[PDB]
Amino acid sequence: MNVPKARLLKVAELSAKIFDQNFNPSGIRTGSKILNERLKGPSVASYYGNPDILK
Amino acid sequence: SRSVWKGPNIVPLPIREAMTKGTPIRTNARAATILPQFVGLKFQIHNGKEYVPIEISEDMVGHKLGEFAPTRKRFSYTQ
Amino acid sequence: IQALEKSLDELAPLMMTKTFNTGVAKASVIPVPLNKRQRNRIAWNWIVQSANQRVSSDFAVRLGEELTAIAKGTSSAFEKRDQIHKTAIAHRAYIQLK
Amino acid sequence: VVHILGKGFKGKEVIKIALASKFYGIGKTTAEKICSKLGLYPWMRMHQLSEPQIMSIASELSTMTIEGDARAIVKDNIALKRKIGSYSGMRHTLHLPVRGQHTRNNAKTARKLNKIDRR
Amino acid sequence: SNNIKIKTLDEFGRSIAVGKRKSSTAKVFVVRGTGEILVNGRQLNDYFLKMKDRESIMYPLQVIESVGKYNIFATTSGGGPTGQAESIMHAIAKALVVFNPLLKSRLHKAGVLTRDYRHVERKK
Amino acid sequence: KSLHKFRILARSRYDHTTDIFKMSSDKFEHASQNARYLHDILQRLLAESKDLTEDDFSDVPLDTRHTIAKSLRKKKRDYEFPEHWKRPEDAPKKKFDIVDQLLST
Amino acid sequence: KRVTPGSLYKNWTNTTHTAQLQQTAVPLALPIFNFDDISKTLNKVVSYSNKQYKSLHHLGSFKKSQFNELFQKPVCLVREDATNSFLKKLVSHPVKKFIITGEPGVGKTVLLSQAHAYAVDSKQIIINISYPELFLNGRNDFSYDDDLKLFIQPMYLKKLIRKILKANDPALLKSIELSKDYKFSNANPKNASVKPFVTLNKTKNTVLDLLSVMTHPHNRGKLMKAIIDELSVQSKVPIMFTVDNFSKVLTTAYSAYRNTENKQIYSLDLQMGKLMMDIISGETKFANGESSTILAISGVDRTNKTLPVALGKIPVDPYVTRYHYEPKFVELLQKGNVTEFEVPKLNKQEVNELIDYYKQSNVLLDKDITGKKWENLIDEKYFLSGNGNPRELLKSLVLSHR
Amino acid sequence: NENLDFYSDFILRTGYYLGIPLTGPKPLPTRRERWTVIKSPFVHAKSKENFERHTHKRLIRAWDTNPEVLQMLIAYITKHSMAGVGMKCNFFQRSEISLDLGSTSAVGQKVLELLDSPDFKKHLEK
RNA sequence: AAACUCCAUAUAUAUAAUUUUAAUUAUAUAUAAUUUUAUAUUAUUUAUUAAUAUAAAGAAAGGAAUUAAGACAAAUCAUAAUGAUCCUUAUAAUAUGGGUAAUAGACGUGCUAUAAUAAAAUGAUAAUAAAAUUAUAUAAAAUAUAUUUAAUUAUAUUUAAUUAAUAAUAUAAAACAUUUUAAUUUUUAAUAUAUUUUUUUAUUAUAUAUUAAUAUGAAUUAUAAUCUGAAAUUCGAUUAUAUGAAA
Ligand SMILES: Nc1ncnc2c1ncn2[C@@H]1O[C@H](COP(=O)(O)OP(=O)(O)OP(=O)(O)O)[C@@H](O)[C@H]1O
Ligand SMILES: [K+]
Ligand SMILES: [K+]
Ligand SMILES: [K+]
Ligand SMILES: [K+]
Ligand SMILES: [K+]
Ligand SMILES: [K+]
Ligand SMILES: [K+]
Ligand SMILES: [K+]
Ligand SMILES: [K+]
Ligand SMILES: [Mg+2]
Ligand SMILES: [Mg+2]
Ligand SMILES: [Mg+2]
Ligand SMILES: [Mg+2]
Ligand SMILES: [Mg+2]
Ligand SMILES: [Mg+2]
Ligand SMILES: [Mg+2]
Ligand SMILES: [Mg+2]
Ligand SMILES: [Mg+2]
Ligand SMILES: [Mg+2]
Ligand SMILES: [Mg+2]
Ligand SMILES: [Mg+2]
Repeated sequence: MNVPKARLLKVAELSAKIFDQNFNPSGIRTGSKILNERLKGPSVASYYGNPDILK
Repeated sequence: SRSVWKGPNIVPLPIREAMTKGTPIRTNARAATILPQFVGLKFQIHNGKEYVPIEISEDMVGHKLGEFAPTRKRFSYTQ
Repeated sequence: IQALEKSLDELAPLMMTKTFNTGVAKASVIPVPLNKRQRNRIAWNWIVQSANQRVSSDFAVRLGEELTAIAKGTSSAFEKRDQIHKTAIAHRAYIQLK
Repeated sequence: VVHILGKGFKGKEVIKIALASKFYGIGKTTAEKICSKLGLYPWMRMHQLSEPQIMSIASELSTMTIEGDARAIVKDNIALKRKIGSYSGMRHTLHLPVRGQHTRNNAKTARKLNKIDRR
Repeated sequence: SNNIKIKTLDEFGRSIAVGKRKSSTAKVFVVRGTGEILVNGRQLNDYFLKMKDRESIMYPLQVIESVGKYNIFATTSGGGPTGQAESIMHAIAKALVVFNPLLKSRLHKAGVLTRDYRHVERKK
Repeated sequence: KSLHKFRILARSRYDHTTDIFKMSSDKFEHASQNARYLHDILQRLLAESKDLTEDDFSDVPLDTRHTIAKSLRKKKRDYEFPEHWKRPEDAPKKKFDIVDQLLST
Repeated sequence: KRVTPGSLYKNWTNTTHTAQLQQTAVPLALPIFNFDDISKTLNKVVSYSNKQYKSLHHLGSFKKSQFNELFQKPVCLVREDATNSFLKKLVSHPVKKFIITGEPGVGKTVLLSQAHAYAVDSKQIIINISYPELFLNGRNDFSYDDDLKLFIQPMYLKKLIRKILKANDPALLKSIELSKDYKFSNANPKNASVKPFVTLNKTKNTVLDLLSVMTHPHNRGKLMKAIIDELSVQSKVPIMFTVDNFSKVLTTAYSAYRNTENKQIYSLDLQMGKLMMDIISGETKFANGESSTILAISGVDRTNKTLPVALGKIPVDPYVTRYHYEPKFVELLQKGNVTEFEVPKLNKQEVNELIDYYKQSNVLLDKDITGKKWENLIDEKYFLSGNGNPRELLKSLVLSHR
Repeated sequence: NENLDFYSDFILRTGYYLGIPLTGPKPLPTRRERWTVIKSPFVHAKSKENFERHTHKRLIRAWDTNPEVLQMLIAYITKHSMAGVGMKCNFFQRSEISLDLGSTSAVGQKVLELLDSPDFKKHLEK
């Protein structure tokens, strides 16, 4: 808490760089969440079973 | 209430023809947000059965077209 | 504690008349004996009702005052006991004894 | 009894609570700021106030939107809804719920209070 | 053959017993001492705020009149204060029988050696 | 000094209590790819920690708030039997059994 | 009205404290507390002297929830590991700055009352702050003083100054002649309209005169600074400054008061907070070498890392939020070299003495006297009290009807 | 549990001959899943039937073994697996800090394509 | 049918290199009770007996499932499935919007409340649980804003660990302690007073109205912002300021 914010920001920025993380000090909404969400299409589209069944 | 940071709910509408010809805009997009450009233009807004004619004023900007085309009839009892 | 048990033993009625719906005719008011657990309930409810007429906001204080007055002889619930015992003495013949 | 801007207060009432209770438009947070601005300690009561301090409260209260002014803002916002013909305006005119509440049952409070000239 | 081996004090003179009540469990270490008790490393008055819970823990020692003759190191987990206090009570009673097996009958008669079976029942 | 800078830059990935630095990755589709990715990050973190020419972050103390939060979610049984309570003289003493003593000879 | 002159209308805790229920207690003849003859009273229950009772009542040494109403007057067990041990350190240690700790109800307040009793006997001037919450809860007036640059609290200061005057021997106060001339505004309703100010000349007036000055509320902060300065410059009489429930100060850095910007006022911006911490930190030095500063914590207050760090019991964690760690208080406490004295729990022999006194006071139930062996009772009550807690011992004896 | 325990016993026998120190099978907490249904097809929501499924778990640990021998164990026990038994294997490989040769998302690509299309470039023009 | 069972409980053995730790546990197997014995009393079909108590041994005190018959031609053709009969450019199929959310009265079932044996704050070396969930995810810590020293609450930024006896949802809550609490002049304040000092006593001021709605209650409503979604108008959730009904 007594650690100057400038010092703690330098650690955050360098740490984010090493760990390939997005450093957004301002907090602007960037949409990064949308880019990271998983694709659920394959699971959703198999709900009713494999269509290539022997008939 | 749509978050302000997302912007208006913009829908495809024929506004150019209504601004160069004065024709009414018939639409079912009741969710559409009345943008400041729409002011002065004439809209025919679906209510599920009919198309209600409404002209947009400056006190309607920000609201949505559906708000001005009631979908139900006033209730009455067989007293 | 000894004061509480003495007060409960003096205030609780020994017997109480109860109406039994025996027969299509009018019910009978027959005196019935009470056990110690049933006697304590009757006397405690009288104490609580008397306590809740006092001025203190705290129930513990009102209860404490009520219990102190009863341990010192003064209580309005002794009238209730006398009226329950009078009724039973009147209906002494209604008892069955078999 | 202490009188501030016509409102009457019992002497024992705490100032920060009394102000948010009798004055339309002033709540708990707003009342605390007024007392902090006038140097009144958090739990000071009305009977303690002097006449110079009673006048200071009235001055600060007269530089705010309260009572009629605050009530007029609500009445004018409701009137605008009716003027533009919005669905919400009709609900106010019909004395019906304006926030999506069901009407098959209940809806008693909306029937008593919902009106263009809302109190 | 039988499945019971005589219980005896351990290398440090301690009698170890486990007790259960509701969802709570307690493992106590009883040794000869002067009446010192520790519950999960904390003072009895700190861990158990209710005096009735403290009185429950002391009852088995009060039956054999040995409240000042033993040191108890009780460890308890699960359930609430009542389950833990009575689980410790049950475990102390079972641990006291090793010091004098002639007092088991008195402990059984007081009811401290009977495992309380009552638990929350899903409504049926 | 480099060990301190390493621990500061790891942030939530370092547990001071256990001294363990743990990082996982499932970003790629194959485990081999993910293994290389973690290895490459490890080399990058070590290089920065061993380059104290500009900043060593010695003024910055280690932050353990993440570890404290984790500890509050696990039950800690950190109490042991008092040593001054032990009574070794009350333990049972092995008895003399002639049969077992005679069966061994 | 529903309330009559003698009706018990308050809650239970206030009724027991205020209803004068000790009147029916039986008078017992106990030895008197005297540290100079502790050998004759060690490990025995003693009453205080008549001179000590008068001073300790004016200081607020006796508090509610101490079962004082069970006995004719409050009594204390002179303990070897708590009372005798602490008082010997107070007479020998050169710094004489202590903070009394221990588990809730262990007897920290009673120990402070025994230190007040010692000071009364040993001709010392006692300044006690019994309940610091009274100047931090925002329930009395406050004003900003430009000359002091502090928020003064006139209502509280008036009560505190009277306590210092009524609790201490007038002779000691009269001995301290004033070192400077002082002028204050006159608020005495007799000559206030005739004399604009009251002057206190040096070498003529004493600190007793200074403690009797009736001034306007806005000049009462300057009267508290003069009193403390006069008592800290004189070397004749030792000054014992005490604060009970000091944990409240350590855990309430920001008072309930708000400035003109609706910002809560830091406790060190109040004169009471600044004065208290100036004496503890050592900024305000007392000329007499027997002056002491005894602080005591209370279990009714929340705990955090402030006090443990100040006492050296745990390492400093810099990332602890300010609401759980106040580094400024730690600096002040460590600058004053405050040392901890942990009040130990009672041993079984001390429990025996207390229960033997309770039997003679007729406070024990009939279930603990008839049909129970004395040794069994002591063992049971030592177990049910947590192995020594005095407060849990009393509750097990007089407040456990199950 | 029956096939689970039998198969676990077989793994221990396979490991012994392969020279693999093995511990277990350690029983892990059984997971219980529950479903409550209404017995009637249409109405009568007052009579409800209970159903459950228990997942039985066992942990077998391998120690002080070379990777190649460990793979032989997994291959053999896979070849002779029992019905209705599943198997997860966590392998732990101790390595050196620095190694030799080591040990773009679809959405991001489409965003770049979309931001270059005329429907977007026509606005980005400054 | 009952029992024999299964669960719970007690105990024993096995398993865990006791850092997947809860060994005070996990879960496989086995054992145990439908308890047993002695004595006195009262009844008996009086004997090798029941009801009772007393003593002794014991951890032992609770549950589930367990099938046959018939009826209401009771519900369901709207979980799906069958006959008959009807529609086949429409009674089938798709899209956009609307409705299922309407409102006089009435009924069922709930929630919140109408204050002092009860509500509100605060409690960081962190009082004390169980059962569940996390690959169509659970989201830590930190930072920023509301917003104030900080905490708290909400959201944003960022996305650590864990696909799990490992990490996360999640420091359970009540309890308990302290403080506060309208009606209540049972209060507060100014002086003086005390051997009740967080307090007592005295004298002044502290309101009027008032069978009544407060610092109880939180319906209704204004404005601003936020969350999910392609979309929140009919018709969603949350927050802030203000509003503060009935009871
Ligand atoms: N030496 C003693 N002789 C007699 N009674 C004592 C003694 N010490 C403590 N007590 C009693 O124990 C109880 C608690 O005492 P005290 O109030 O001093 O404790 P405390 O630790 O200061 O409490 P808290 O943590 O609440 O501030 C009281 O009833 C007190 O009278
Ligand atoms: K208001
Ligand atoms: K509706
Ligand atoms: K209804
Ligand atoms: K373990
Ligand atoms: K709809
Ligand atoms: K309430
Ligand atoms: K929990
Ligand atoms: K009201
Ligand atoms: K909407
Ligand atoms: Mg990750
Ligand atoms: Mg947290
Ligand atoms: Mg104290
Ligand atoms: Mg039908
Ligand atoms: Mg419906
Ligand atoms: Mg905890
Ligand atoms: Mg967080
Ligand atoms: Mg976990
Ligand atoms: Mg907690
Ligand atoms: Mg609470
Ligand atoms: Mg309220
Ligand atoms: Mg009414």
